[PDB]
Amino acid sequence: PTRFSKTRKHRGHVSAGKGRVGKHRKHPGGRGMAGGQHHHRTNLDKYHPGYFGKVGMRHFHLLRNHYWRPSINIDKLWSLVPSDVREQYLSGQKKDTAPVIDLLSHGYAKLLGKGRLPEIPVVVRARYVSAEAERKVKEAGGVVELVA
Amino acid sequence: IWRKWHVKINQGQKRFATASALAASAVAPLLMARGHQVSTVPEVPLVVDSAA
Amino acid sequence: SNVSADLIWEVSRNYNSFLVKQRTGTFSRDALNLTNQHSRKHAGFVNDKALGIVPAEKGVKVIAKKVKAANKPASSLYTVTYKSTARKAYKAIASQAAKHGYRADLRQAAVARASAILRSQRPVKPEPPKKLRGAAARRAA
Amino acid sequence: VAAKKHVPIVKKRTKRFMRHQSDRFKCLDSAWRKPKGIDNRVRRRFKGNLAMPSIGYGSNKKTKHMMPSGHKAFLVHNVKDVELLLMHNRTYAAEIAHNVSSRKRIDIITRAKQLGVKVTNAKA
Amino acid sequence: GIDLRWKHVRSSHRKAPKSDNVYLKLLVKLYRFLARRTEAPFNKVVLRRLFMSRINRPPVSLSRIARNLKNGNEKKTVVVVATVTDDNRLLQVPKMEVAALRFTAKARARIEAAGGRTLTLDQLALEKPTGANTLLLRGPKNAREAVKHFGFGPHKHKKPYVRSKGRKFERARGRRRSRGFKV
RNA sequence: AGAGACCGAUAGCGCACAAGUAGAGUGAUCGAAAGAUGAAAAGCACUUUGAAAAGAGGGUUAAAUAGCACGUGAAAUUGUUGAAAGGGAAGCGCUUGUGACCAGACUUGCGCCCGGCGGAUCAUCCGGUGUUCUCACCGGUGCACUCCGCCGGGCUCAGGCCA
RNA sequence: CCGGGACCGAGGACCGCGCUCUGCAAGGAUGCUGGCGUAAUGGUCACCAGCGACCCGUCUUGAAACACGGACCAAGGAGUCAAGGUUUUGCGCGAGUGUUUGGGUGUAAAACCCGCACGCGUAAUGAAAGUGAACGUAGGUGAGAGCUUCGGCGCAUCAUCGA
RNA sequence: AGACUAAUCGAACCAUCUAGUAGCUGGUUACCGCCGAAGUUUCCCUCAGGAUAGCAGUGUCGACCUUCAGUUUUAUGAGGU
RNA sequence: GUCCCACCCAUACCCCGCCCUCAGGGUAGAAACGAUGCCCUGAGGAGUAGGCGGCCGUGGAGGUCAGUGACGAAGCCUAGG
Ligand SMILES: [Mg+2]
Ligand SMILES: [Mg+2]
Ligand SMILES: [Mg+2]
Ligand SMILES: [Mg+2]
Ligand SMILES: [Mg+2]
Ligand SMILES: [Mg+2]
Ligand SMILES: [Mg+2]
Ligand SMILES: [Mg+2]
Ligand SMILES: [Mg+2]
Ligand SMILES: [Mg+2]
Ligand SMILES: [Mg+2]
Ligand SMILES: [Mg+2]
Ligand SMILES: [Mg+2]
Ligand SMILES: [Mg+2]
Ligand SMILES: [Mg+2]
Ligand SMILES: [Mg+2]
Ligand SMILES: [Mg+2]
Ligand SMILES: [Mg+2]
Ligand SMILES: [Mg+2]
Ligand SMILES: [Mg+2]
Ligand SMILES: [Mg+2]
Ligand SMILES: [Mg+2]
Ligand SMILES: [Mg+2]
Ligand SMILES: [Mg+2]
Ligand SMILES: [Mg+2]
Ligand SMILES: [Mg+2]
Ligand SMILES: [Mg+2]
Ligand SMILES: [Mg+2]
Ligand SMILES: [Mg+2]
Ligand SMILES: [Mg+2]
Ligand SMILES: [Mg+2]
Ligand SMILES: [Mg+2]
Ligand SMILES: [Mg+2]
Ligand SMILES: [Mg+2]
Ligand SMILES: [Mg+2]
Ligand SMILES: [Mg+2]
Ligand SMILES: [Mg+2]
Ligand SMILES: [Mg+2]
Ligand SMILES: [Mg+2]
Ligand SMILES: [Mg+2]
Ligand SMILES: [Mg+2]
Ligand SMILES: [Mg+2]
Ligand SMILES: [Mg+2]
Ligand SMILES: [Mg+2]
Ligand SMILES: [Mg+2]
Ligand SMILES: [Mg+2]
Ligand SMILES: [Mg+2]
Ligand SMILES: [Mg+2]
Ligand SMILES: [Mg+2]
Ligand SMILES: [Mg+2]
Ligand SMILES: [Mg+2]
Ligand SMILES: [Mg+2]
Ligand SMILES: [Mg+2]
Ligand SMILES: [Mg+2]
Ligand SMILES: [Mg+2]
Repeated sequence: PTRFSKTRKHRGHVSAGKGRVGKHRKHPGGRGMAGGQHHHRTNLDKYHPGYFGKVGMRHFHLLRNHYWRPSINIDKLWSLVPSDVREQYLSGQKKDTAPVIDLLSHGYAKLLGKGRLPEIPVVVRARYVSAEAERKVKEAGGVVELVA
Repeated sequence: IWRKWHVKINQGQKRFATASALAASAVAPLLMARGHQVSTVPEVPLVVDSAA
Repeated sequence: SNVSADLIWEVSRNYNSFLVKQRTGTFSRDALNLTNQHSRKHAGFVNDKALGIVPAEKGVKVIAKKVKAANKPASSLYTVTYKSTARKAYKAIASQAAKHGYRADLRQAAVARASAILRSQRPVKPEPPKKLRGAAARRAA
Repeated sequence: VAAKKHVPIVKKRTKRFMRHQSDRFKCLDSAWRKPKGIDNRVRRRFKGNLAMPSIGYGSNKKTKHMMPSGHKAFLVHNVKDVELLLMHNRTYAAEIAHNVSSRKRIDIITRAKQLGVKVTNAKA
Repeated sequence: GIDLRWKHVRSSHRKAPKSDNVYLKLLVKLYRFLARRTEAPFNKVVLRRLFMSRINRPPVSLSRIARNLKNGNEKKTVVVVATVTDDNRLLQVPKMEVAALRFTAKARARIEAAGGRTLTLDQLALEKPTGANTLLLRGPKNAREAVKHFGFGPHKHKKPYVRSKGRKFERARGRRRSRGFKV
């Protein structure tokens, strides 16, 4: 919408808000990244500290599928089971049956452990598992088994 | 010719607005305030007994 | 519920089909609006209780709103015609608007509107002929 | 009829605020324009030159927009519009649009005579 | 001449909401009347909080409510002029009374499942006009992505604008003495 | 072949017209301007002045204030008529004066009393109908001191401008 | 304590403070009287008179300048659009969010409906192999709106010591 | 003789790349209201130009903490005109 | 050269009227309100480069005035309001 913008309020005012002494010429200072080391150093050092240089070794023909392993913490583990069954377990009426959660079917590969876990035995099948996640699941009565 | 002609709006807001319009269709004062001539209609949610 | 007179006023505050806006003031051509002004107090079509005055062939015609049948517009108007006497119509309108707490604040406007219509139904006197001031010399010839 | 009692009307100015240097060139209209020159004498308010419009010339809020008779103009187009002035005959005055036919002009005048509304331009 | 440093200085706080919601306009009318004719400072504070923009009304969670529902506050009424959001981490939700601008569908479901009631600012004004036996709450103001970039500079430990992250993007000179200096 | 929140004759393709035409250059190439009388030509018979072109009459048309220099016909610039000023510029701002021309307002309203005249029923009451369910309307009843208009007289009140 | 003169009259039922207290000069002008009711008051335009008044636009410390452009009139004539960022305002949903690459349907370039994947977010850190977030009611101390049984509990945020 | 090569020669004419780039001249279109500057610091083959800090506006939030001051007084230090 | 009276006038100072900006208050058992309204009180007003707000005009699109018009739409002229 051009009916309300600052260019309409400049009609009748010479220089259109760009100043008299500095006349808004074509390209003062250069185009793009010009002057990175010569006259734009103060900007490229107050901001963007680290623009220039080489760090680390290089990798030829990287395939990102080799490095696919999304992770899930332990405090969201109970959120995988549906709500209706979940409330039955949390209420505590089963007392003799345990759920088996398959992380791969939900799209996860590594089970990290960050929060707390209620005292209900569970069975987790994961490709990877952390040491603290193994300990926390073990103290709740459950067991974790690798599945690949 | 490659300026932006069409726009994209959320389906949730589309359904919100069409439901608001449906709700506003049952208020008789708004019908008059929109310029309609409804001084001789029996019921404002007009329904016909499947004669058509 | 989700709808009320205040909400309808909120929706129709800025623009409606009855609005007549121009320089030096704004007016409304609404049937249920006395004094033909645009205000929440005088907006008949939004309030639950409202009054309206229409000139008849001989006297005044008074319409009011029945709160019980808002959703049925064909039978939502209480109409009555007064064509007996000016004072009797004044008394009937004033009692109709200020005896049971049905918009007692519109009593003065309702009576004034009836007074104006009755004043406007009398025969008009003939205006006296115009005179000339500077063209008298021209018209002397 | 006569209008309501009101305070006397004062204008604070009558001249028209002509545009600078519009009396010497025919390509410039007389409508006022703000001079933006860096060394303009009017913009610098030199003594003995044209004045400049300011908000301090405004009129009283009580008597704003009202003609010397005491009424306020109201533009009408047919006989249905003039009936809107039923309740305002001591404060407002009617004004017939310029494109209204001659036959409808006398209908408007006739109805306004019944309602007592003053008409500014009726002798035609 | 009068020799003043400031003249015609405006106010610094909002005096009316910039939104044009009709229901919000009604709510402002209600609390403007209550604040005008009531001695409770709670009404004036709520009135001011109705003007605020969205970034000044961050969401609060069920967990944050349960945090403040301890040490003898289990019987008070929670007032939050914002949206209320369910937390997936909290497994058992206590019993509470909540008056909020709006609730999420799942938060509303879990509150009434636990045995609570979800109120509305108008019913709140109808039941507790003076706000007695209530506690007001706010969300985390600085928990926003845009705030991490504020005041960037050397020795500030802020977040820079980079189109991606990796060993080829930034780092290098000025971030390790192995290539020149460090910040 | 079908369409448009596009342009509307200095715009839109260079071209709405006998336009890649007229025209320029040895040549490769460059390249314009120009739409609209009226519904229908009904496009002025004839007389007179004049060598002629033209003019004055007289004709057609709703209109010739549409006559093939044709719808509407602005400004720069010019002619006639009317008014005014001018001792090496003119124009402009504030404030009176003289001359020309002009918009408003005003021309009464209200009430009361007395008399005249025409009237047609006022309060009341009961039957029906609506309603904000307690107020209204309609049907009949009234009977001169009620109500309702007209005229003449009187009285009070207020209403233009300058002092 | 007594004279003389000038300019001004905002407000529009009562309420207040007071006094010399059947009232008043005390929170803002009323009373009496005259001429005229039209060019009389008032307004526009032209001219004479008193005082004032250097040509605009622009660069510049400095322009009326012996600094540049401008004979006159009509039409045209200059911060736009796309992709990608960023902060702020409004709106929807909310630990999730995004229908429109595509399919179904249709009064057909509109409107309506559908889903697998995918993008961003929910976890960081190292060059890399790799590893991967609770001693405590998710901590202690000093300020903090608000609430409170008056003892205290203490959001947001700021500072500081720890995990 | 840097002479002549279609009025063109210290490198002919026509079309295209091409709306070639410019730290350099010129221009940049209605009204009212409120606030209101700088020619100085550091770096640059930098000195007719840029980035950086300063001066300015707008949008706010937390107080209403009571907080502060281009100032005076009292006590107590430094200086080499 | 020194001293002493009276008097003249700035957009400066004092009092009053009006306009705008900013700031502080009052207005629902609603006889109520362009609540973006109305009423009461106080202070202030210069400005290039520049910033923000409010309003006025031109060509088109949706809705609405059951809008005007051959008994004359649009356009143009006019020391007439
Ligand atoms: Mg400027
Ligand atoms: Mg310039
Ligand atoms: Mg610059
Ligand atoms: Mg004027
Ligand atoms: Mg200057
Ligand atoms: Mg001043
Ligand atoms: Mg090295
Ligand atoms: Mg032409
Ligand atoms: Mg052409
Ligand atoms: Mg052409
Ligand atoms: Mg033509
Ligand atoms: Mg002839
Ligand atoms: Mg001949
Ligand atoms: Mg004609
Ligand atoms: Mg013609
Ligand atoms: Mg010609
Ligand atoms: Mg012609
Ligand atoms: Mg001319
Ligand atoms: Mg002269
Ligand atoms: Mg001179
Ligand atoms: Mg009879
Ligand atoms: Mg009878
Ligand atoms: Mg009867
Ligand atoms: Mg009889
Ligand atoms: Mg006097
Ligand atoms: Mg007199
Ligand atoms: Mg005169
Ligand atoms: Mg002089
Ligand atoms: Mg110089
Ligand atoms: Mg100059
Ligand atoms: Mg010189
Ligand atoms: Mg030059
Ligand atoms: Mg020249
Ligand atoms: Mg033009
Ligand atoms: Mg973008
Ligand atoms: Mg997803
Ligand atoms: Mg504490
Ligand atoms: Mg406190
Ligand atoms: Mg030589
Ligand atoms: Mg030659
Ligand atoms: Mg060439
Ligand atoms: Mg260019
Ligand atoms: Mg070029
Ligand atoms: Mg200032
Ligand atoms: Mg160098
Ligand atoms: Mg220069
Ligand atoms: Mg203190
Ligand atoms: Mg020394
Ligand atoms: Mg020394
Ligand atoms: Mg206020
Ligand atoms: Mg100013
Ligand atoms: Mg338009
Ligand atoms: Mg266009
Ligand atoms: Mg018609
Ligand atoms: Mg016309």
